[PDB]
Amino acid sequence: MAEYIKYRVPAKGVSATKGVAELIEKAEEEGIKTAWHRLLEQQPQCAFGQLGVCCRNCAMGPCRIDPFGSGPTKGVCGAGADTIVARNLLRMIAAGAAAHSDHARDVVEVFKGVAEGRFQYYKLTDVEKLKSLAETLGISTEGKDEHEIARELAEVLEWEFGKPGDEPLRMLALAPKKRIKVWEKAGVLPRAIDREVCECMHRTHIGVDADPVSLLLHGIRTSLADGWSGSMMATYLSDILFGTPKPLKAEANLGVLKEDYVNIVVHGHNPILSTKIAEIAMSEEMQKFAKKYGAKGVNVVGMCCTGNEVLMRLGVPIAGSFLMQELAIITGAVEAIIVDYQCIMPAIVDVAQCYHTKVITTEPKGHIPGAVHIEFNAEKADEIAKEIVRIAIENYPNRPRDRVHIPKHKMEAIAGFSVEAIVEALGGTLEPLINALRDGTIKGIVGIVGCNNPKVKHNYSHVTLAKELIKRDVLVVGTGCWSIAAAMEGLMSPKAVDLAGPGLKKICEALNIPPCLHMGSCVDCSRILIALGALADALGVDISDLPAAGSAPEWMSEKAVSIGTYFVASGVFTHLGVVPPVMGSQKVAKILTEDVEDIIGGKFYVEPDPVKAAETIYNVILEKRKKLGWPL
Amino acid sequence: MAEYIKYRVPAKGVSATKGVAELIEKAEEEGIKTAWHRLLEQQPQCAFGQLGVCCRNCAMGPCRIDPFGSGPTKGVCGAGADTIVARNLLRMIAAGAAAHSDHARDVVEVFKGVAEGRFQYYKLTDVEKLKSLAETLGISTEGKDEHEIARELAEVLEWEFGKPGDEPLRMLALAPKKRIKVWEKAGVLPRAIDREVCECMHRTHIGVDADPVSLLLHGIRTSLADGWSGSMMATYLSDILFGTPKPLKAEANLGVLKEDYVNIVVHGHNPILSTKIAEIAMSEEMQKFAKKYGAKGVNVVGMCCTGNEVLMRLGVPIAGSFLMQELAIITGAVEAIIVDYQCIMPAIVDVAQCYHTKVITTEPKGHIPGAVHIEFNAEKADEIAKEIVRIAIENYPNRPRDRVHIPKHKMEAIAGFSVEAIVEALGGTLEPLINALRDGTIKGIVGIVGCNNPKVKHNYSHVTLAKELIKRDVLVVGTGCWSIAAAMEGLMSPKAVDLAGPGLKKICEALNIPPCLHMGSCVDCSRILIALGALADALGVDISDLPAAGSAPEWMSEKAVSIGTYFVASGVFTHLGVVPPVMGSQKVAKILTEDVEDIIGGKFYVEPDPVKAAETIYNVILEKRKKLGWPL
Ligand code: SF4
Ligand code: SF4
Ligand code: FES
Ligand code: FES
Repeated sequence: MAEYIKYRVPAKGVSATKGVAELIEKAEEEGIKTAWHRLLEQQPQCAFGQLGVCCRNCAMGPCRIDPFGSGPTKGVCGAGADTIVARNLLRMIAAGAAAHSDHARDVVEVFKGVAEGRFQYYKLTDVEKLKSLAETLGISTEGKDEHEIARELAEVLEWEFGKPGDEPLRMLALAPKKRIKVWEKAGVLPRAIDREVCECMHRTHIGVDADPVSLLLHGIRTSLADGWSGSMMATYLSDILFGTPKPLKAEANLGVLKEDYVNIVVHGHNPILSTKIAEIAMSEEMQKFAKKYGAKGVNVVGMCCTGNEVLMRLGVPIAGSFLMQELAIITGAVEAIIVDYQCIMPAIVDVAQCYHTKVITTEPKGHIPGAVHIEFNAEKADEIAKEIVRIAIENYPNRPRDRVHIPKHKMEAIAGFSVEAIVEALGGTLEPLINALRDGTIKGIVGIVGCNNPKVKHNYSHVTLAKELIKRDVLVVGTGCWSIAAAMEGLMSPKAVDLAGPGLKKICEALNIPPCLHMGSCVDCSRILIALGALADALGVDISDLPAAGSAPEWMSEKAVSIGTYFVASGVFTHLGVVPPVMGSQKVAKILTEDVEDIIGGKFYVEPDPVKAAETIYNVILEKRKKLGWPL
Repeated sequence: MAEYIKYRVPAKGVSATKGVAELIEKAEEEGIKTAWHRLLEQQPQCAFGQLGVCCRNCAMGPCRIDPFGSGPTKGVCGAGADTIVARNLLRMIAAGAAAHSDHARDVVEVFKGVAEGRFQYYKLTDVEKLKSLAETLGISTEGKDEHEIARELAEVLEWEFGKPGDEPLRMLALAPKKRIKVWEKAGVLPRAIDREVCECMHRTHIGVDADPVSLLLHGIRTSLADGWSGSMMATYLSDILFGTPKPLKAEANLGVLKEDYVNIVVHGHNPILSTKIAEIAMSEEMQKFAKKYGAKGVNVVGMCCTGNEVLMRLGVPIAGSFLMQELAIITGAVEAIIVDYQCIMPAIVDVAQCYHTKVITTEPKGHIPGAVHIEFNAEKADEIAKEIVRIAIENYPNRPRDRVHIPKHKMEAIAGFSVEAIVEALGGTLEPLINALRDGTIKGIVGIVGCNNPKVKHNYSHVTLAKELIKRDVLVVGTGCWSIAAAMEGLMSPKAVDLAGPGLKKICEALNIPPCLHMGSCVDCSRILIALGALADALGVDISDLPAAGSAPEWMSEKAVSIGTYFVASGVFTHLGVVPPVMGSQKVAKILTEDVEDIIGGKFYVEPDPVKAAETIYNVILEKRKKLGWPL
């Protein structure tokens, strides 16, 4: 059962959100390893892999390149350090784009089934978004039923994954003509998403593409296939199926788990499952079932991006971010955690085996040995959701109440700020915020996104960067676990305006919004690309000229690499708070942080310090203001 | 210029083909590093990577799993050794399938351009193959022009890469119904190739698929998308465009390079380029151009799989296999080496910079820094080929004749044994070879394929396994660098029958074929799958019941991993002569070499010794004979 913890985690400085330390210590006293303990067990981590100068692409390896110059400078094949670093980064981009593309593909399948009248458990709820998106891609809407429009749109979207021509992706019709011309001159226009992923897997194959420039340019093309198509399709279809998010209020942090209620966690990414689970479990049938089993009711909380989806659409309380999933089971009050795929730590099974908690996997692509697999499908969605919630409610009597410790800490957060909601907040036009940017009332906008990584202090960089930006009158928007961190800290509560500078304070009180805008999940970074795209278009300007920046302060996933790359390729200066494994090559490092600005108009900037990164981002914003002839 | 060689390669036992030792020593005395020297510089290679128990799939890594049990047993995410090994192998399968799929995609593009009447430099030469393949996939041929049939076929083939349904790949119509039912029960039927590659990249993403069984089953599905579709399309369309190979004779080994002729090497994989280069350079215009430049003419030789393509179709002499590419430049007589993609050592540029040799890259996916890029396209194919051959001929005067050493060693080889050619050799029916298998005149058939790897003796396992099999009356067929090795040794010369056993000797003299059948390039392993598929179907039998085996004695590429996996999945016992990086996990090792036989009917078997592997393969063949009620 219990395990010997070899190295203990100094808990008082491990995290920036209240409750994480208590639960790490509870795990220690129970002998349960978390991600921090295993990170400590991994150290020292291999320097060659950390710098990206180790390749395992063929059986003649593994090969190490010594950047000291002490030992070997070339692999068995002859690959230098530049080639190996660029290829490994290309495969990271491929994997992130692939994750987002499979997400989009599942939502496309459900949307097409609804267009044909097959999945009657799912609606076309935003017919306006459907018609406008169909018109944007060249589909006439008038004279047609909603479902026929949806059928034609679905046919085009299905084809985004594998169309055979060298014509650009259809969804690129959402990108401004300036970005279009930039990508055309650079030759990075994506053609079909799965083809881009497969071509990266081919280029990195031994003896194919050894040039860092071409490798990274195709990485740019693949990231664009992700952001402006795959993730974009995911967001647009999730809005069409479950509603475009509008501003609402909810609760954040692990204080949302209840003592006298069945606690059901929804963890993962695809809302096709989580929306059904939440609606079924907060239905009154399951409420009285839980009362029959000795509870006051059923409380469903969310974690990570599927939690963000249910938070933005239904107001479901979000319990925590990435590195907190384990900790949620260590509260001792989780009857069941329902997962689909992406960023589901396998360790959550181990942890769950020291309690009563059931780890329910539901998707054929997300298997974890030891879990209980109840496969979800669209046609019998409500029945599977009922069965799952029933299993959780029936496990409720097994909760070891003697080992329950839920941290009190709970925070209010205003979420649901899609681009449509933001434009509605401005009176239906972009003009007031544009005037605020031109005056200097708002210096700029910064999108903060990304994961958690135990190599940096938990959620510290997220919140510190957000604070330092909003205090300098910079409107902060963001997605993902950054948004979970900001919500748990209080940066999205109605009083968060207190920490903003004078101009941001005045405008947030003039529009009744917080100074930090939760724009949704990791695929909802596409929303950011729309927002900037609108701004740049309203000002007769490219995205690269906007006084704006992006940041991933604590990233860890290959999805984050794809997101940062397509931010750069979209022309936004993009900061990384975790050092990508590229420092083993000077050429690749300067391409990433320098040479690529001339090509597409954005670039990377590595800085693990949140305050330093805030100063650099603010200086870049001031530079873009000076280039725009604006006041500073 | 020259380099200090830190460790010298014992050349007298380095290889099994004559001439390799002399050229390794010439490289040493010139200070030019080959793959062997850099392999020596890499040792000791990291044990964790060698056993597959090191993962770099996220920024929380790199993570090592200690199979000793000394240190950490789980990664930061919680992934055990089984998960990490299975995921890394899945990405190898993804990369190999992707390489073969991009190859097929380029040939599909050219074939579709010819169907529309656009690339008039390319013909429909095998209209019979075109019509039969179109009928096999449900396209009626009668009443239609050749080009219209080709258009409909191309539409179906284009869709193999990205069709949106969960329906199986169309090309699976070439697989027997028994394999169909096996794959259906296992649930590994491939749907769309690029989707399979992208789904592997998604499953191996952090926190998605952690179960080794599901990971490896999707690897099986992806390998099937490669072998029975992508590689199959590549082979079928290459035959339709450039002719189905028929038996012919040619020369092998580095003795085919001439002293008084311009020497042009074609290296790579896609014949769209190499056929044009060979035809243009052996045209009389370039012959008199080379005479004007002081040479007797132009001699074009091939290396690796594109060399195998031009060898099977035109009789172009093949100069060597994988590990010999560098050595070909060290002869000092190569005016130009023309490469497209796949297994092009970047080091060949370095080596070429110590001579006059020009490394010409021609494909947008195959860039090598320092090379000269003359991009090839179908519409201006003949003009680009003329320009390239002219550059080689004009470089001829720069050959340092003082530093020229071409090994005399040259061997005759009978190549061009496609399935059609083999059936034509048997009188148009499969009955004589089936009778020979039933009698015991031929014990079985074994396909030998794969790469070269300097960790094992060069070409030694290829030739030794082929010899040990044919001496026990086992018909040896094979592709790729195994076929180059067999051709250079003499196992495909008319006298090779001398080394065969009595039954194989009698039947090869009765049909005037060698005991070793060159069936083409790495994609032409699809031919093998057809052959077995025919045999199994003629006997009313599954492929798994045939007295047959496959082997990759010296593999190194991820393409080889995909090929071996889809051989296994096709039901053939498949031997590996190089240990895959899986031994860090007992569960994955037993799935690969044991548990998977119950699922699909084949399995892996690791044995780096060629004689041991020959005995095991022969015993498995005898087992399959006993199960068939045949004599032993
Ligand atoms: S691709 Fe080259 S550098 Fe990478 S492992 Fe293979 S031989 Fe070594
Ligand atoms: S996926 Fe897991 S095992 Fe692999 S590097 Fe990431 S944290 Fe370590
Ligand atoms: S030697 Fe450490 S990542 Fe390969
Ligand atoms: S530690 Fe050697 S392959 Fe990663």
